[PDB]
Amino acid sequence: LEKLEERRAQARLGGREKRLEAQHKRGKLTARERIELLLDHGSFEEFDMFVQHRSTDFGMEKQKIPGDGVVTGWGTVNGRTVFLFSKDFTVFGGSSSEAHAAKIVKVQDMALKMRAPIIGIFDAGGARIQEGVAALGGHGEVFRRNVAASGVIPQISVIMGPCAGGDVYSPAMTDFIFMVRDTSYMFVTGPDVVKTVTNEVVTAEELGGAKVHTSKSSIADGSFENDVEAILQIRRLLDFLPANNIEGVPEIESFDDVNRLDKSLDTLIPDNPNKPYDMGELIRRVVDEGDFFEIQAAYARNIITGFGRVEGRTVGFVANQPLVLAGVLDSDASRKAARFVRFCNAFSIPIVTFVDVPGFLPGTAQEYGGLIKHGAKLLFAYSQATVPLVTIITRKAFGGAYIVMASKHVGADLNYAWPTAQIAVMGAKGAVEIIFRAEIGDADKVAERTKEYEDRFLSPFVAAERGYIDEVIMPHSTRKRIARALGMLRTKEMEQPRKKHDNIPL
Amino acid sequence: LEKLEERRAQARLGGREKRLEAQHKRGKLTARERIELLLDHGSFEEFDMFVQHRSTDFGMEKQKIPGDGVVTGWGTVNGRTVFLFSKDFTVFGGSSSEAHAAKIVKVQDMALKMRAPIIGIFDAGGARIQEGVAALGGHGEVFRRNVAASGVIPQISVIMGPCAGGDVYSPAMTDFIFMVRDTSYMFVTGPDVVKTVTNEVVTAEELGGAKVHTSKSSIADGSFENDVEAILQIRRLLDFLPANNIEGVPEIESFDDVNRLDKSLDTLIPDNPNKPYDMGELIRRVVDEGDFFEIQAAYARNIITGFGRVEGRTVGFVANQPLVLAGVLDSDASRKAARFVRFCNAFSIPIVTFVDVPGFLPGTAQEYGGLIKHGAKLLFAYSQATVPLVTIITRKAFGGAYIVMASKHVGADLNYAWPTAQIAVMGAKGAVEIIFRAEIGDADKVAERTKEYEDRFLSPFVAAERGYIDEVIMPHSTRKRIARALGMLRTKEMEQPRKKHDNIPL
Amino acid sequence: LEKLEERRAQARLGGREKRLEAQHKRGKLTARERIELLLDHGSFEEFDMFVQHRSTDFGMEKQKIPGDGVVTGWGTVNGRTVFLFSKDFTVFGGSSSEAHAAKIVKVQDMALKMRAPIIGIFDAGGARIQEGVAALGGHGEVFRRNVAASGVIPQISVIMGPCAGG
Amino acid sequence: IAPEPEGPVAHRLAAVAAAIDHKLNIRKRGISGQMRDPSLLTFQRERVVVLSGQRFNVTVDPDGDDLLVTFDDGTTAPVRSAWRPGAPVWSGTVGDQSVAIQVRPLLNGVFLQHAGAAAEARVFTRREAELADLMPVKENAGSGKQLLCPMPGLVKQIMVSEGQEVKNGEPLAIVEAMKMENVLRAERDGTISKIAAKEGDSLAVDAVILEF
Amino acid sequence: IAPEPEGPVAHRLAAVAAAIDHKLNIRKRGISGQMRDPSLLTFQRERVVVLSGQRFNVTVDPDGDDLLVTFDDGTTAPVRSAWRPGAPVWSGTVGDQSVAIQVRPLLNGVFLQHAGAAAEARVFTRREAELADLMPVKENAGSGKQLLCPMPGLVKQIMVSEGQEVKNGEPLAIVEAMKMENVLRAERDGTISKIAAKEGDSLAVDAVILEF
Ligand SMILES: CC(C)(COP(=O)(O)OP(=O)(O)OC[C@H]1O[C@@H](n2cnc3c(N)ncnc32)[C@H](O)[C@@H]1OP(=O)(O)O)[C@@H](O)C(=O)NCCC(=O)NCCS
Ligand SMILES: CC(C)(COP(=O)(O)OP(=O)(O)OC[C@H]1O[C@@H](n2cnc3c(N)ncnc32)[C@H](O)[C@@H]1OP(=O)(O)O)[C@@H](O)C(=O)NCCC(=O)NCCS
Ligand SMILES: CC(C)(COP(=O)(O)OP(=O)(O)OC[C@H]1O[C@@H](n2cnc3c(N)ncnc32)[C@H](O)[C@@H]1OP(=O)(O)O)[C@@H](O)C(=O)NCCC(=O)NCCS
Ligand SMILES: *C(=O)CCCC[C@@H]1SC[C@@H]2NC(=O)N[C@@H]21
Ligand SMILES: *C(=O)CCCC[C@@H]1SC[C@@H]2NC(=O)N[C@@H]21
Repeated sequence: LEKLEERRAQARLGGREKRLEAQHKRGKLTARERIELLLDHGSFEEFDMFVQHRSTDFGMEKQKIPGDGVVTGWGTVNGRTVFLFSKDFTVFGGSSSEAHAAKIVKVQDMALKMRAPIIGIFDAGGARIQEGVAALGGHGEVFRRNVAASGVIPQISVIMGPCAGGDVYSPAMTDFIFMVRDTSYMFVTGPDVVKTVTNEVVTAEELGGAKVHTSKSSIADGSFENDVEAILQIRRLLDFLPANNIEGVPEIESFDDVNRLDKSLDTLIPDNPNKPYDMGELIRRVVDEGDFFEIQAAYARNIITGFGRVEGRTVGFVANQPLVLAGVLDSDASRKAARFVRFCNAFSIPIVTFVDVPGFLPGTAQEYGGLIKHGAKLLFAYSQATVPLVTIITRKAFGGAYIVMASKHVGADLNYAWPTAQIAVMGAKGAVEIIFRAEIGDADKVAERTKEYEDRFLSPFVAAERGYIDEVIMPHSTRKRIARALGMLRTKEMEQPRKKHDNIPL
Repeated sequence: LEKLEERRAQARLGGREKRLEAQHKRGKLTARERIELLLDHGSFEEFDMFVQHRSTDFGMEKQKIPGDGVVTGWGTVNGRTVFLFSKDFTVFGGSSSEAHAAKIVKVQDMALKMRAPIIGIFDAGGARIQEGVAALGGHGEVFRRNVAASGVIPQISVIMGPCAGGDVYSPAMTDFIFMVRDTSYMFVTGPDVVKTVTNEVVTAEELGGAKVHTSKSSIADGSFENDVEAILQIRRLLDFLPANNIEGVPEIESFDDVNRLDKSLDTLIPDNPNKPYDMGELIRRVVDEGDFFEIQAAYARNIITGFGRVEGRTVGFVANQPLVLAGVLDSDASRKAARFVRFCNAFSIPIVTFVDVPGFLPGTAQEYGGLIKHGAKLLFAYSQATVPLVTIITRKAFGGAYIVMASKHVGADLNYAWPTAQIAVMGAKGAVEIIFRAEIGDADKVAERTKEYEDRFLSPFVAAERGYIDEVIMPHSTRKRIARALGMLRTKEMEQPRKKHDNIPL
Repeated sequence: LEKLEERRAQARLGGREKRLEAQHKRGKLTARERIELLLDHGSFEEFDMFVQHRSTDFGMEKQKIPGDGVVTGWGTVNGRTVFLFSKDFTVFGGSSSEAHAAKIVKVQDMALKMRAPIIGIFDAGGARIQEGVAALGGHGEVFRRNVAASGVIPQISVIMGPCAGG
Repeated sequence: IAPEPEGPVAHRLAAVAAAIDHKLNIRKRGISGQMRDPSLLTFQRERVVVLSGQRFNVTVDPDGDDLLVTFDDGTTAPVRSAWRPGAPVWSGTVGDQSVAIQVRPLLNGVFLQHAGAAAEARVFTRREAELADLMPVKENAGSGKQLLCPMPGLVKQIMVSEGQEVKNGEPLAIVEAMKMENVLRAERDGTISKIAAKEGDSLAVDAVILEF
Repeated sequence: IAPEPEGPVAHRLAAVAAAIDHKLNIRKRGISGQMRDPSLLTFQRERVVVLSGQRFNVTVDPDGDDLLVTFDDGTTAPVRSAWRPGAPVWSGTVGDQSVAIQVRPLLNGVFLQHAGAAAEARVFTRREAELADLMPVKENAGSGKQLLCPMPGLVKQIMVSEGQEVKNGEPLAIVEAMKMENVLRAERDGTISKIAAKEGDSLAVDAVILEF
């Protein structure tokens, strides 16, 4: 029937040609263009194309656009099943109505039932004001399904436009949030209400723009230049992730060699203890082909999280970054690493940790901000993990920070150390000041005590003698040791005690 | 044998008579006195009384004190088995050594195996500097057992002295932290290092005192005047809590009547919508005998969490407080309520929620602080819970805040509303300004439309017609309806999908 | 660093050259030679090479030998993961101390966690007399691991020397 | 300041506190989940009643439904009442004399008012009383002579005048924020020295409103 | 500024980019867990190569080990190399001429340098190229001609002077915080007007060090 094709073409128009032209003039793709770019060619099957809202308040009965402002369906990304929904900004500003939320709920239920990833593309305005509390009920159903799917299937949210009001809480409960720079923003309350209440004049970009949520608020996991780059990076990320919490990490044929040595790593650690180095260089020289998908790269840059591949299999990486804040652990880095470790453990992704940390960040700002619980979050995530854990200490591991950074005491499977590792309670000077507090009023005796303590304890060998370090390895064999360790540890079987859930501090 | 009794008496002295006298001169009890006060008379059995350290560094071999700075064992509180450890401040400043941590690990393992609560009493210094990385390893073992026991047995930490360095992370992962005012403090980094690094001068009290951790940092769940009051309140809390995640809430004979009506509640809600009221009064008139154990009373006072009894059984309560910040939801209140709800769900404690919330707190400070994820924490906790959930709307429930506050859309079992409830997307003025944005310049028309919207939608009846509210009830029947609902819901059986754990935002 | 390689070479000597020569004169291989012969070429990864005892009784503090009389680790046999430990007869007669038993317990826990076979090579004397009831406690921990792994992973014991007492 | 109980009033208050503590302990000992049978246990009859810095060594003996309280000097004060927890007024007979005591629960005790006298009542065992005697008497630091505004908002009303003496727990000003009023109350005692803000003024946090 | 490719250099760079994209796609199509066998799919031969705002409509045809790249104007250029991802240099023959090309990682593409010319190379399908054409060209903002200190600390060394020309990526000063140095680098191009901070001074967050 030509009438069916005509109705399909009418439904594909969304709001109208003028709305789509405005969307393109903003530099943004349409919802259907985004879906087409995300999925494999010809793989998209659309659900609920002709769904219409049933509201009769405020003259809504005269505006019935098929689809109700969201395009839902499923397809394949690199041949693997994915479910997705893309909000159509041209239809009532992408606002969520009862039928809109019903379509989203259908796609969420299908994704959870089929144990496949679900992708959310957000370019909307929130609950539709004309529909009243029905929109809120639909939002609540979507939230309930987001919580049900958490830790079962990977959930990815892509913010490619406005996201305000109750709309933001659905991406917040997903695993990863990505934003498009200069065209997307997220906030619970809009600039107008902020002005009316707090008398503060702020634009949408200054309130919830990509930079704010990628570098300050810990909300977004990354930002991209435009829609095309963001969607291509989403496709790239999907190739790293397991489809669910059962199938395990995907495998590809690796062009790299697991037995290659990296002689340049033998000179990575500077002789001067005060001289920093780039840990990202070590990570990118360890992973296959130097390919690393970094997570939250712009936020809490004293730590590094991201996905690489070792021998063709996805591996999570956590590493202190000495280039930023001397690589100390603060609240922001602790929360970032904790969430990343929790995700990796929930989906059976092994974690490799590179440790160079002198301790925690001091000050009243950290203590008043809850650094105790925030650091306990990372400690809890590491101690809870049952995936393989391989830890490499490069230069420093002091005290509680050493304990937290996936030490053997919290359940690490293999703990290696470079010859430059320094595993101690604290620095030599402070340890001497505490132990020899009675003779702190000297100049040569204090120096002799400090030198003796440095020679005895500022090394990896006290830990090695206690068995806390499995082996002191040469830096050039790091990748080979990691690959062999992960290959052996693939069969790890461990279980936490039976519980409804843990009580990790929030 | 008289020699055995003499050795026991010598071990009971801890550090020395002078150090015990100095402890008493600070207004603090000794560790053994605190254990005696906590437990039922004659019920304490002590483990590892004669354990001593094996360190030979820095002359430690000449200081071998039995117990190694901690008293461990088990007893009964009101006839119910509890395990406990109390750090002895007179022995090396309470610092944690290898044998010290081994004793703590033994008591933790016993508590987990027996499915009994474990109480930690902290008056210490952290890791013992003279022992090196062995103390860190012991701390790590303690942390691992804290994480393993999370959500299985209730873990209570009582801070009755200094708690510095790596010591603070064990209480941080427990369920509840209580502090003694003017004599206890917690911080990751001490004042001396803070002065050295950040150049600011702070005392121990200013950095980590009881007030800071009860009102600013979200660390402590409460503070008490002295040791005796704190320990008695710990006994009371233990009477409130289940022994493990299997046995359910304890039951006592109630002196109150579940069928009594409270006529005073019919006048609790002021006629003026801008006038607040005390929600704590409603909570204390609903619980048995007006007995309410509030949790985190000094922190995020726009929300209320705590334990009460209905018909002699423990019930958790969450309620917006209109007296503070108009009862809005912000990051602090969201995190507090989320942690409380997670604890209640983990241990099969039903939750009653009183809702009067106009929305979320606006401003750049909230958005930059991550209000999206912090509110998502409470939404996640409510949507995840499988314990009975009873919600009562008193005055206001607007938008996303209405969704989050245990609405039927996120899994609430019974949702009641008072006649003064107002369930809507937003206020009438803003809704009219959005719906009728084209004609905002006509004052009389705007007023007429605002009045019409207020009549139509600022009521509980639109939600009642959609089935979102089970029944609009009289305020004087609130306790009777709650008691009957909980009695019916005791047999609730539901489960989240199979997973290692969720990925709740941190 | 050449110092790390020197420390490894010193740890590989066990008791001393004279003890190893006496071991070879009995027709017996060393513990490391036995491990090398058992595993696929180049597959052995050693745990706790530098572990030493912490005893201070009867002058034991003057005899700190890396490894504490046992070589532990994992490898492959015909490409399949196996865990193993070989007691070094040259180090205190192969006797089991606290750190010795801790290394054995580590390898047993790894074998059980990874669901892989564990091979025990015994050339020893029993519990180290100088390390009191701590040696007995370590033996008990090893026994508990043996019982826990029974019927889950295959456990093979090879007696290549004295095996007495506990 | 309400006077502390003296003589027979103090004895009656101590007897009432002991009876309430006995009733609460008897109910508490019936909790479920105990390791062994609660009946296979003994109750320490000797108690110490601390009554606003005043100690009474008493013995509680249940003579059937009622309770018998015996003091150090040998006097016995039987206690008979039908009071239940949560009831604001304790009504009954203490030593063949009907009495009415206001009961306001507090932490680990009760606040009692009777015959014009008020006192905080706590009941310990002898060991618990001895341990509680080791606790220090902490003094409140008070508050400064400035009334800072705890929240930003618009001042709607001021119920105090210039040079007016106020007591603790008395309203001082009303501040409205986010369409909700907030009644500010005096935390100390002192005449108002100056009023810095009036109606219609928008104030931020930690802003001076009135000075004591 | 490195010149953009033109003529045969541009053609060789486009052919190499197409070959690298083809190799990466062939490896990518072998991922495990696909819904059905990846052999039951088809590769879109038509491709678009964008060399820094320069389009090339090309077709990639697998012919044995080497790859055959055919351009719009009939010309074909076989590509043969043993290059593997992660190798910094692409070595092989394009057409019948040996060539060495630097390959650098890029988001959704590769940065290529050859014969004195450099360009960012992205390979799309025709539909993907059409969609990418809709994306706007965004202009960077820059810095406010001041070197704000990103962290508090003590200034250790300043390697610039007033009235001296600095380019982008040139170090400007070293600031040491918590026993760790931090090398500050210029984010723009210009001359340093004046130097405010001096070696040994302790700065704070958002402190002026020098002006451009
Ligand atoms: C999401 C938001 C930031 C979008 O930014 P914006 O483009 O500058 O705002 P717009 O008015 O142009 O939104 C586009 C359309 O979608 C509509 N819309 C947006 N959000 C909506 C919602 N939650 N419900 C119903 N309609 C909505 C708008 O009415 C508008 O309609 P119009 O083009 O015919 O005039 C903003 O619209 C918003 O916050 N919406 C939530 C509801 C609200 O509070 N609106 C007033 C604040 S401006
Ligand atoms: C916990 C702490 C705040 C206690 O406050 P304090 O009473 O004012 O400090 P004190 O020196 O008096 O501690 C009491 C004793 O316990 C010892 N002690 C405290 N913490 C210790 C530790 N982690 N390891 C070993 N010994 C420790 C102290 O050396 C001291 O010994 P002393 O009485 O013979 O002089 C503080 O001691 C501390 O931070 N300890 C951790 C280690 C440290 O950094 N010390 C230097 C900071 S003051
Ligand atoms: C196991 C055993 C049969 C080995 O046979 P052996 O070679 O003829 O006995 P050795 O004395 O030569 O043992 C070799 C060394 O290991 C030591 N050793 C052996 N078993 C030990 C143990 N359980 N604890 C500590 N040291 C031990 C021996 O002291 C001896 O030391 P040395 O060479 O410096 O003299 C025998 O040593 C034994 O039974 N040891 C257990 C302890 C014991 O009972 N010893 C006395 C019986 S001989
Ligand atoms: C000297 O400058 C101070 C050295 C001790 C403090 C440093 S700051 C970062 C590390 N974290 C911590 O707690 N101490 C270390
Ligand atoms: C008028 O004064 C402003 C009313 C709308 C803002 C108020 S502030 C607290 C509530 N939260 C929110 O987002 N809006 C409400």
